[PDB]
Amino acid sequence: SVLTQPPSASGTPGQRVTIPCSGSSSNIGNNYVYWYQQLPGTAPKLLVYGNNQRPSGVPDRFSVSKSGTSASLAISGLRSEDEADYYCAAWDDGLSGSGWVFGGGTKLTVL
Amino acid sequence: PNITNLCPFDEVFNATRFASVYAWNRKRISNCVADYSVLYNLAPFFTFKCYGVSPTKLNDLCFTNVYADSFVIRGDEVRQIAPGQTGKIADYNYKLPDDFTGCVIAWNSNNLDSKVGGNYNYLYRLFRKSNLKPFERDISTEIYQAGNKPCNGVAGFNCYFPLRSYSFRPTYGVGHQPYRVVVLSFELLHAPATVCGPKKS
Amino acid sequence: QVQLVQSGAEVKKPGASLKVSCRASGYTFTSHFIHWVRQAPGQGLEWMGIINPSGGASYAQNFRDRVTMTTDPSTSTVYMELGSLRSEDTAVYYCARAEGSSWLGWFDPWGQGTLVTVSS
Repeated sequence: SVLTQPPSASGTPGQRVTIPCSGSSSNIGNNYVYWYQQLPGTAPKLLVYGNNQRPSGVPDRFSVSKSGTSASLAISGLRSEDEADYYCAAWDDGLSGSGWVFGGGTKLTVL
Repeated sequence: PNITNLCPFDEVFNATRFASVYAWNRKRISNCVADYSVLYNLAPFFTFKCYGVSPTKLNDLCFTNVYADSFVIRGDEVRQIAPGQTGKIADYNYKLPDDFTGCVIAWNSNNLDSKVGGNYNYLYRLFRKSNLKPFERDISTEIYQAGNKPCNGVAGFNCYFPLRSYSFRPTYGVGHQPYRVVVLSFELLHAPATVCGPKKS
Repeated sequence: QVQLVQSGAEVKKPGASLKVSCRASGYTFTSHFIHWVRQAPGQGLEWMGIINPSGGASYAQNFRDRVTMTTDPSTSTVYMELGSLRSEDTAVYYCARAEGSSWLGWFDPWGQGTLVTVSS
C-alpha cells in the first residue's frame, strides 16, 4: 500500500470535504488516478476515471483535481447519501513488481 | 542554400514495430533540419546519455551524417548499451566502439510492447564462436556446437539453437519490462554539412 | 445486461485449495479482460490477476506461485484456484471486467463476492 490516505474524515452537510491520495512518481506521476466508492455490504463501484470524466448514472457533484504527484477528490454539497469508503487506484511500476496499488480507504462520516 | 524540409524523427521514434536485438535496423537521415526539442518530450524524466555532445547545445551543430539504430531490449540490460561494457547482449548481439560520438535514448515502453499472454516475438542470440566487431549484424541461424560430435541440424544436449526468446509480461519488475532503445550516431567537422537545425544568413 | 456471476463458498482448512468461477453474459465474452481482487474483512483492497477471456494470464508478485486460473469459452466461465490456504487469507473475492485494451482500467462491473474463511 504505497498510496497514502487519511484513515478517517468527517464533515457537516453542505460542507466541501477533500479526500487526498498522495503517491509518488511511479504510481501517480506517470499514470491516471481512479476513484472508487464502496458502500457497506456492497461491491465497489466506479466514481471517477481519467481525472476529468465520470461514468453514466453518476451525478456531477463529485469533483477531482490532480497536482504534482498527488490527487484530491472534493465532494461539494455533501449529503447523507455519502456514507462509504473511498479508494484511489493507479498503476504502479516498481523495482520488485508492478500492479494496481490501492489505498487504505477513508471512512467518511456525516454529522 | 537552405536545406529546409523536415527530418523524419517522428517515423523513427514512433514506429509501430521495432526490430529485435540481433537484427537491428539502421536508418539514414539526410537533407533536412533536425529539431531536437520533440526528443525531450519523449522520455522526459528519463535521461539522454550523450557521449561527446552536450545535450543542451546540440541544436547549433551541423552533422556530416546521422544514423539511427532501433531495437527492444530488457530493462536492466540497457546499461550494456554504453561504450566499453561487456556482457551477453553487448558482445553477442550489438556492440558499440569505445570511440562513440553520439547519444542513446531509452524509455520504458510496457504499455504496447508487452502483453498479458506473453510476447515471444523478440529474440536474441546467446551462443557465438567468438566476439563481434563494433557495429555488426548477424542473422545466420546455423546451429552452434560446443562438444566434439558434429551437429547435422539437430538439438538436445551438447548442441543448441543460438536464438533464445525474451518473455515479456505486464506484472514484471523493472528489468523485465521491454525497453525500446534508439541510438543516434554522427561525426563532426570532417565533411560538408547535410543535417542541422535553424540557421540564417 | 452486463454482470459477473459467481458462486458461494463455505469454511475451509489450512493447506487446502479453493476454487471459484466467474461467468459473464450479455456481451461479447472473448473481448474483455478479467481482474481478480481480494478484500480482507476490516481492511482495504488488493487485486490478484489479469486474464484474457481465452488465453493466458498474469499474476501479482505477492499472490504468485500459488494461484492457477484457466479459460473456458464454452459457457463463458473463468475459474480460479488458490492452493495452500492460511488463516490470514480469509477474505471476500471479487471478479471484475475491464476495458478491452486494459493497462488503464475502469472496473465498471464487479462480482457478487465469495466469502472465504480458513479456520480449524
